[PDB]
Amino acid sequence: VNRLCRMRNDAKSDLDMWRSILQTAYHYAMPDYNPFENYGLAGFLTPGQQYNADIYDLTLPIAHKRLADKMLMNMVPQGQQWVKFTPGDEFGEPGTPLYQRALDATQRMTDHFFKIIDRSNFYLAVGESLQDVLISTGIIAINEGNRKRPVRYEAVPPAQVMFQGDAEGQVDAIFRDWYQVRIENIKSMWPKAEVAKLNKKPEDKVDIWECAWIDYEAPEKERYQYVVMTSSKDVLLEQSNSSWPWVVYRMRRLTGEIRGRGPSLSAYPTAATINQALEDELVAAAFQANPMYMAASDSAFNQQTFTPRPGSIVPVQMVQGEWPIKPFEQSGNIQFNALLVNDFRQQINELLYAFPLGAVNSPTRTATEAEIRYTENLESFSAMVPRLQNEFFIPVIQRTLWVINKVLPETFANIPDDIRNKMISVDGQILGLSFDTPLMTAKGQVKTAALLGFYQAAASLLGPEAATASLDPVEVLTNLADNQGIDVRNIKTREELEQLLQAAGQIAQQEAAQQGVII
Amino acid sequence: VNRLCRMRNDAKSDLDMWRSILQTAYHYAMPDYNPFENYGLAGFLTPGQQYNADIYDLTLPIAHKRLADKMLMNMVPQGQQWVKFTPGDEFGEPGTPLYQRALDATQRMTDHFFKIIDRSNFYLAVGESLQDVLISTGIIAINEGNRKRPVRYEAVPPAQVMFQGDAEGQVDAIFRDWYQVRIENIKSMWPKAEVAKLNKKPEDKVDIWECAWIDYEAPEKERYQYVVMTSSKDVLLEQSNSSWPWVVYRMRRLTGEIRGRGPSLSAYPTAATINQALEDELVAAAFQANPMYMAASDSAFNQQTFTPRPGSIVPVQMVQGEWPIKPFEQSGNIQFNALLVNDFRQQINELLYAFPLGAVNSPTRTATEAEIRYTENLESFSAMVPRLQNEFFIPVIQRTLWVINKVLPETFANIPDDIRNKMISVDGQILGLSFDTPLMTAKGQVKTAALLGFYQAAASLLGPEAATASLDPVEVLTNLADNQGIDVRNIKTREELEQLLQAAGQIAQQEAAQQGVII
Amino acid sequence: DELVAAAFQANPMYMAASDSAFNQQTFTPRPGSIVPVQMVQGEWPIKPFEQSGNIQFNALLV
Repeated sequence: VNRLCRMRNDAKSDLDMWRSILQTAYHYAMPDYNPFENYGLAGFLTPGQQYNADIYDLTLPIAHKRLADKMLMNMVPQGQQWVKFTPGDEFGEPGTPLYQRALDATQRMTDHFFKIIDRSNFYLAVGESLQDVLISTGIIAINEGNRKRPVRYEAVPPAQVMFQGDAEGQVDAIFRDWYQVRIENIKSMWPKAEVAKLNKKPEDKVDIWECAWIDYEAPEKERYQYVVMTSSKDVLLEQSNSSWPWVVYRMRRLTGEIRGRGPSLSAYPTAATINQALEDELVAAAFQANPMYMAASDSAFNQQTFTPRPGSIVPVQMVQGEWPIKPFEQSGNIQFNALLVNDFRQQINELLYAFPLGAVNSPTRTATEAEIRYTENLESFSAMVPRLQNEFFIPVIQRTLWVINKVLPETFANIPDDIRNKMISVDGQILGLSFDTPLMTAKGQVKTAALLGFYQAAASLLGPEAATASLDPVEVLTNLADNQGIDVRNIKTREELEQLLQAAGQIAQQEAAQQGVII
Repeated sequence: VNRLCRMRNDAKSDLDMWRSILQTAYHYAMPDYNPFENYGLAGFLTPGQQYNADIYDLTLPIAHKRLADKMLMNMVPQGQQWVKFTPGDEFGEPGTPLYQRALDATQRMTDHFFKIIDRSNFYLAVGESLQDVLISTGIIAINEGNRKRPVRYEAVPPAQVMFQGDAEGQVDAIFRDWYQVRIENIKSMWPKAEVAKLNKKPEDKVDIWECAWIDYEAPEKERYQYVVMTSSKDVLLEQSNSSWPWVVYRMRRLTGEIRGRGPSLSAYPTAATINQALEDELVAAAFQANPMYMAASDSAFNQQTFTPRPGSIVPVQMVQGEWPIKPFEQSGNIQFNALLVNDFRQQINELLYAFPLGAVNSPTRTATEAEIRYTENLESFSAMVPRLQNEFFIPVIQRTLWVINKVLPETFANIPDDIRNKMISVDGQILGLSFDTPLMTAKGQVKTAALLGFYQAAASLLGPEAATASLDPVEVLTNLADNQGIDVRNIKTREELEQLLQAAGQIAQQEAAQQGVII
Repeated sequence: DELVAAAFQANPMYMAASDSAFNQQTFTPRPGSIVPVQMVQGEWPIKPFEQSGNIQFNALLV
């Protein structure tokens, strides 16, 4: 426990050193959803507070939101099967009869896995965490539920978590703060917590510390030490599991830091300059755009009897002493200010892969400078994204299967415990993963296209009935099905195909025998 | 009751903290439909008041209404089947004969479910709640009716409900205030209320509190406590069901707050500047656009005999004392004001996915510079919406089925109570859901396209009669029907298909035997 | 350099003998407003801050 507090205090000091830059970056990118506001209290103490009044320019907030939405649709397209379970290395080479039966089972698992995820709040939680990772770091908590909602997802605010990192930059200890949680609420989030020892009514509030760390001198099943306690060091729950609830995202990382640095953090100094420029324009327009006058005194005409009517004569003291009344002097270089603002806006847009051809008031471009500029923006965006698939979503899938095992133990029943742990931990031994996103097309269309290209050349030189004869039809059928990602149940097994092939051989032997030809 | 008053007073304090920003945000977005006006009473005290006289710029109100309308047609397109009931996990893997009979029943349930919804005020209530969620929070009440109108929907004004939140931001207590309800009205809304004990004539008005909260230490069927009482603490109804009437919507949420923050809330500071700029232009135009004159006195000409006809001579004292009569001096920079207004208008439009090509008098560009910008806005809109499907409408469907069971108990008759409750709760155990919206096309067309692509490759290498022979036709037919979302009754059952296939084999044997070939 | 220049070349600024040429605390920026201004102080009238430089030159090298 004393060691826990030393780790928590060290992780708390790191967060304090990040507060200044992260609060500023969030302010210019997501002013209304800034979790670092009010020194991390956000809306806990004073809800309904105004935050975005001094954000005059919305270029960065708009581009930041659209980039996060775009990443969500291209990485985990909702209503699509963007990941597949495949047989692991223990089942041998693909295409064998034994591998085919395992492939059928993993296709069933993939269908059931997505039915669970599609009815959860997975996409709501991922979308919020992606907006966090564009600035520094996203955190997703995956927790057990009940038979009605087996899996609960949540985007943990970055201002309420603290980290300890290992030498390689990976996270090996997480501390999450819960502010003023009711006692009755504690039992629902942590069913096995010991709340009786606190001796409090089921409406009192208490601060909760949810701690976890990697125990290096422990076996795999005890690797993650999990503790729930109060701010007065009253331990409510202690556990040791093979995983912890959280997954931590970084797009890019400066060495020696655990929290990342995303493109929206690179943009905020530019946003700060733009907002200052627009604020000056609003101040200037009040006395430069409006008709105003200079005189010795404002009594040059009577404001109360002033009559703004067509044809009206206004009594005016046209000269007062030495000075006549004149229009307020025009000053400044309005165009200069709205040349820097436009230039800096486009840098933000290019930095965040947004608005490939300017704003609405942009110069005209034909099908030449618009199609190319569109594909230039699209190609660069599609180059950044796919490398983040394994970092972001493989740990999420592994933790989801672990939760499903805990909440629905029947799903992994009648299985030896040794292979059950390997199966739940999707590592490629017994169960593997294969992502299918709009960026990484299929990897199997290439194999099929090469096979079709070979046949066209072969049939051009030797004709059909010779190119087809120089083929292993059972192997070709099985490989075409795997290349296309087809359901195994839709095609006959290898043994059925071999029996069919042998029968076709006898049919041709009898057919040829009736024409005097012996094969 | 003493605990109820503490909970309600806490929830009221949160609402009072939100009143200032929400009344301001509703003013610039929906000035005529602001529920926070007159300290929440709105039109209950004084109907027919003017609210929008000081809204000079309609950019935000137009974009706000169009976005809410656009979300309605893309999430729940009226006159279409935007959700389907499917068999739950208890029925096993899809495609089996037992699953196929459950699928026929759920398809019948879907048709009947939409007949009830299509004749109710569902779409009217959802459309109004979507306008509320674009600012902070939408609330929909789903109440029991009679056999003529089984389900009643209502968009609850956000200024008349109060919330208590759990530690994860979910609502776990709702308090709705009813202002000056007649006694005869109480019995129609809550049929089993004890109105007789009040000893009042059926025309007196009484304030009503409609309270509900989650009882954490209670079983599933008693989880939601529901109390109706008067403002003088006179309990009229007490219940404990498995659900409560309301569903609460948030698009985005700042941590620590229960009410959300939507894009229209992010836009109102910009709208405030635009409105202030336009008000100045209106003030300026009255004495800058109109022809006015400055002189020592308005007696420079006789206004009563002034004759404005062509060729007329007007007697004018062209000089009075030292000062001649001259046009009222022009001042200001009109173009400056109409450069900020247009710039801020487009930011509002981009923030709310409205008017990709700008206003009517826009700098028109070529076709491609317009088609690309149109697809930029459509793609960004189609990314935000789908993640809100489960948050908004799954609880609505579950509560609708609960009301249907209560009002029409014969619909779930001859069903064991254990499975009846699991069926009413559409949680994926016995009954699941599947959405079909213009944003998520089918998820089954991908499976069919892969199957068709595999067959084209197989028939290219091996020809027809060989690609077809290497198929499980019964499985193919059943999976094609499921992928297309087709009605099960339109196709023969698996046993009928297998009998047909067996007969087709016998036909082939006899026809081959007549040619001297034995299969 | 452009950012430094814009703060006093793009914004409307004025030169005078003293910043007491008008009262910043009671300055009223509304349409039709008359601002009391000491239009000449001693020998020097109040005038817009003098424009200088060649903005186009800088945004030709960049």
